[PDB]
Amino acid sequence: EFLKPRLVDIEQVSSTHAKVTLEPLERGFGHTLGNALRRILLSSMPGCAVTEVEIDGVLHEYSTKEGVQEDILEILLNLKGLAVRVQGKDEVILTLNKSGIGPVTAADITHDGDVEIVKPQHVICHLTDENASISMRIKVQRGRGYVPASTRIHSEEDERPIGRLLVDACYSPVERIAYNVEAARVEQRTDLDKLVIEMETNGTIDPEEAIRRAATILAEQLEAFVDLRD
Amino acid sequence: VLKIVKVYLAVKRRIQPGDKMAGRHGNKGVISKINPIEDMPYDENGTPV
Repeated sequence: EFLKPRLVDIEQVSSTHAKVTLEPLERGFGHTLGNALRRILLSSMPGCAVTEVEIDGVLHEYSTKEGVQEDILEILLNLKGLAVRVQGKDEVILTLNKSGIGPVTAADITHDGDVEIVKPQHVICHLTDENASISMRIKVQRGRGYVPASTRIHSEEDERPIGRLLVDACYSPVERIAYNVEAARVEQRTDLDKLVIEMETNGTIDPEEAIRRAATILAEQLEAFVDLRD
Repeated sequence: VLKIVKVYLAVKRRIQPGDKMAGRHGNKGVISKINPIEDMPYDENGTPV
């Protein structure tokens, strides 16, 4: 009859690349599980991302600042890719404060105990003025999917402050998923296959936790079909 | 006329189903719809198109 696939060794190709394997899976179930998990991962994972950036120097997205090789436009574009995970608070306000010439990177942000920057060498900007200071108040919060910064503006009829810049928030920890089903040989019965899922994620989610959350979402969705109300 | 005040307004227009998006060769098109990334096809490595 049935034998449940069991999680086996989760190796780390890199801090962003992980392969999770399910060895004891019956024939005909490999592609089903792989497709379902891939869709859930690219669809329903929670993640931390930036929404509001409050740069002291500039007033709007299209105004440049002194001593930077990058427009505030690219400041927001690079802050979009900020790989960050939060644990206790669903919403946090990171503070970046740096003066002097040099490439201002992600590690330069004042990191709290509830916030971990999994990408420290991520370049934010380049401060080319010997005595200018860059001060950012970056709002990073939890979410799912992709919310363009054009929906919360309708919820309050334009942001009351002017210094806050809205960034389209992509709460997608995973950006690449593939699954391969291979003919496994095991003492368990004679007909089982192994499913290997290779994952490129921003490193802000544990691969085991990602798979567990995906399976939880799949089960909660299948709950309705398991028990038909009518 | 005494004064002339010109105001510049910046709109961040994002691509969406319907915009005329075309290639170099005369290849044309209208954006059909923005299907989720998972719905897009993927190769062996898993890279979506």
